[PDB]
Amino acid sequence: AFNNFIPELWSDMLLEEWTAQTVFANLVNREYEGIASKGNVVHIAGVVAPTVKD
Amino acid sequence: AFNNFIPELWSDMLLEEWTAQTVFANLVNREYEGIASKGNVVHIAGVVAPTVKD
Repeated sequence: AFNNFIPELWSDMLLEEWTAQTVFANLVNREYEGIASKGNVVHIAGVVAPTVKD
Repeated sequence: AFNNFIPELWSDMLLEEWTAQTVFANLVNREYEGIASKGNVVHIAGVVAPTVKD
């Protein structure tokens, strides 16, 4: 009967592309971001501990 | 002792170039800037004096 008055509909929402879960940026250290607001190298120094004497 | 923990620092101020003071724009006649706001040419016309006859 209704060849002309039953609509086809489009969802107003796009279906997201899946990709993969990202994890590594939460798992590594982020503390050097603050100093790194400028420049192109961060220099990171570590302590050589003083030795224990008898 | 410290090979890695002593920084090198960059000044946050650029040295602006020392450049010559510009003088000639204020020394020459500017009166045509009132007319010359519109076209690509100003015509300036001068009198030729009438000649004295014997």
